[PDB]
Amino acid sequence: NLLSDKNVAIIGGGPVGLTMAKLLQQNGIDVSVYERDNDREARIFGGTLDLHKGSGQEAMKKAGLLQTYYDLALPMGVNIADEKGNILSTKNVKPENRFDNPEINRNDLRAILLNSLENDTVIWDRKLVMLEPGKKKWTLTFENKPSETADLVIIANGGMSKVRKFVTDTEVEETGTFNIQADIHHPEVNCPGFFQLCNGNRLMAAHQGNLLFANPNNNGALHFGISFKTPDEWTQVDFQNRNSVVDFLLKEFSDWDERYKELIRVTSSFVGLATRIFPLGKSWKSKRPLPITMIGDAAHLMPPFAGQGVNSGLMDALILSDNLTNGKFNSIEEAIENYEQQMFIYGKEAQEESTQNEIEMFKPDFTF
Ligand SMILES: Cc1cc2c(cc1C)N(C[C@H](O)[C@H](O)[C@H](O)COP(=O)(O)OP(=O)(O)OC[C@H]1O[C@@H](n3cnc4c(N)ncnc43)[C@H](O)[C@@H]1O)c1[nH]c(=O)[nH]c(=O)c1N2
Ligand SMILES: CN1CCN(CCCN2c3ccccc3Sc3ccc(C(F)(F)F)cc32)CC1
Repeated sequence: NLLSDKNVAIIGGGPVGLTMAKLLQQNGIDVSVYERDNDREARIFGGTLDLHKGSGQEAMKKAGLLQTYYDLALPMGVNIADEKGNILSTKNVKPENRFDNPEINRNDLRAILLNSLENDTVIWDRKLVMLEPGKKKWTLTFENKPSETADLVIIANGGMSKVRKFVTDTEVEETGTFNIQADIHHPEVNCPGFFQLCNGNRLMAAHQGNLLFANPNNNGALHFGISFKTPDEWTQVDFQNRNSVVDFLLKEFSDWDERYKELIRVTSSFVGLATRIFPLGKSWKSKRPLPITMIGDAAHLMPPFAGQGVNSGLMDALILSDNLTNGKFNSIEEAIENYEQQMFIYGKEAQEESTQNEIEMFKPDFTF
């Protein structure tokens, strides 16, 4: 009843926005996703995602996609190593826990979600640049493309979103840590020592404030990340110049075993990213001119040290879609308010845990 003869615009087709769209569409809602990516073949850079029972997996189950996820996800164990390459502990996944949070490639998750939507639900090459509330509909302005209208706008376009001001004046913050990520293709050949160290498990190591994480099998590539407190001199490293990054990393990792150094020396290109947070604090704006809200990283971007990132976003989509379709609310505004009040609770909890882990993980003495 709330959305009958109305349409919904979701801004951003990340995992959270696409899940949003599926959950609305399967209830007969007219919904479009506007995604800035030029088309669906653009690869998504990054590590794997794990969906949790009761949150991310509950969104997939409601959508009819839980088995689809299971079929493309891998449970993976964890090895903790020290800087010398000694395995300090090894924890494999017991078979009764194979469904707790198996890891899925981000492109596979995207494909699962896109395949679940009706044709032309996602409108590619649509970068939203501005919103304007009319008498009853939002007008959406896109970069060099014709405008569109919607009764309800859901901001789902990630942590650096510039279209949040109708919802909140909160600004994204840097937390003081920095991340460098890279993929190694054919790792069994190109970083064989480190690949054997992982031994089919994820690997984590920490030494003198420098952290290293690796997944040796993300659809055949090894993905790794290195994190550290942002240096005071900084960004004096040009991530377009691999020689500049290799030089910086080899100094920081000078005391690490050569299996780690070879990882750095053979990487083709590096991606640098300051850690950021979009902090939940005082309430969002009340009495907005037309119905609008935010989900996912746009709502509560958070340091990736607690593993709660995408799962809290998928809970947003589950809660918001239920409120918009369960027939219990007298207005779209009230369904939104109910979602936001719930999400401020679990969102603040996740953000606190992420921020606490971050403080603790970068203390000079930290051990996993
Ligand atoms: C290094 C690192 C490591 C991890 C993680 C992050 C980082 C940086 N995370 C966090 C997790 O990946 C994150 O929570 C999700 O990607 C959030 O998904 P969203 O769909 O909200 O945003 P996401 O950023 O994925 O999607 C936003 C979409 O909007 C599009 N877009 C942006 N601006 C637009 C515009 N103006 N108009 C239209 N479209 C626009 C983008 O192209 C993109 O498709 C994580 N999480 C987790 O659960 N487990 C983990 O292990 C990790 N690990
Ligand atoms: C158990 N689980 C606890 C929480 N996460 C936090 C690390 C997330 N992540 C990361 C974090 C900061 C900077 C870069 C990266 S890339 C990356 C690569 C592999 C793994 C890896 F190791 F998971 F495969 C994890 C990460 C680590 C593993």
